[PDB]
Amino acid sequence: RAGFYRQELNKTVWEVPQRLQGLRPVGSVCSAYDARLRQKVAVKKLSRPFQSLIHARRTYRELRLLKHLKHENVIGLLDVFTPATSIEDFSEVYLVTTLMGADLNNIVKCQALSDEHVQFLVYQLLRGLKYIHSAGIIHRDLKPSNVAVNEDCELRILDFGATRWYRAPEIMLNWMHYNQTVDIWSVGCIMAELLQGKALFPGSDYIDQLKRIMEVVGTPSPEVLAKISSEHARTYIQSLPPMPQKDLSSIFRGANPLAIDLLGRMLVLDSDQRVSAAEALAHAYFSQYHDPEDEPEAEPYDESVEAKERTLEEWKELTYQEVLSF
Ligand SMILES: Cc1ccc(-n2nc(C(C)(C)C)cc2NC(=O)Nc2ccc(OCCN3CCOCC3)c3ccccc23)cc1
Repeated sequence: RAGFYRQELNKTVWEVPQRLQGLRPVGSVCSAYDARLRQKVAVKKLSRPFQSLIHARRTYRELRLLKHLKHENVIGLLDVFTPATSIEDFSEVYLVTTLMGADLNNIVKCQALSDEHVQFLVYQLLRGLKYIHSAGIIHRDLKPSNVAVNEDCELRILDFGATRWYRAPEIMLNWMHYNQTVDIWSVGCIMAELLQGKALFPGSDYIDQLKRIMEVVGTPSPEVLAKISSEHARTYIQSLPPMPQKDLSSIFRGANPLAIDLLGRMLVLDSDQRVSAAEALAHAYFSQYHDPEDEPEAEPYDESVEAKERTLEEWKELTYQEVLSF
């Protein structure tokens, strides 16, 4: 509280340095202008970050993860702080980034994007995911509202923290050994929505979700169904009647043939045959944007520290160090 000040936004106290002016709650997340940095910034006050062990891990990970990942099309930390002068009164954490404007829903709602815009939006989303995947990280909840877009159509991936719309089958079916391509399914659901201007699989429940996915992508073979689901989850799919595969061209009428082609390589039930984030950029849909040189990978993410049992006070202190060291 040495140069900080207190408000109440979202009916909760917000202690921040005085450089941050004019907090308008977005969602807790608030807008603001930074006086020193002289630009628009967003701020994320973490909810009771050290009340529980899990909160302490999630508080640590988020911080560790945003610091590690540094890419154009990914969220990046401008600043981190606490209103705490010691480890005793360390109870609150605040993360700070650039204001990216709106989410991806706003763009679709307001303006039906051309095939030119769509090319550039998915390009960035893959180029960004290529970075994250290369780090050895999975989003597991890629969706419109976890993707910010600047007015220049600049894109950035984030994790705010329905989902099932853009969720891969094997996650719903509890495969428990799913890899990075779960997100590639999500990208397809997002990209399809960009074209049509409406959700591809707006399932009203768990079953209805699967019934919509099984109509377009069709019924999987018993061989393919056995490698994307637990023994218990299979009875949900077998319950459903036999439904044939639909040709995407008939769905996405008057779409770019290339765009339809790429969706066929993303919306696949077998994860082994889904396209890679890296491969997908090579596709002729992004021929206007693809640059092999300017599509960097990320550094391997060290799990070592996290992959170890510790008490709260250790997560508390470990975090304090990571805050201050920024
Ligand atoms: C426990 C936990 C662990 C990790 C994460 N996590 N994982 C990722 C990956 C997938 C990209 C690596 C990113 C994040 N964390 C985030 O993306 N955090 C945030 C989300 C939404 C926000 O504000 C959104 C509001 N607004 C949108 C428009 O642009 C300005 C911000 C934020 C505002 C300021 C600071 C951080 C924010 C999240 C939680």
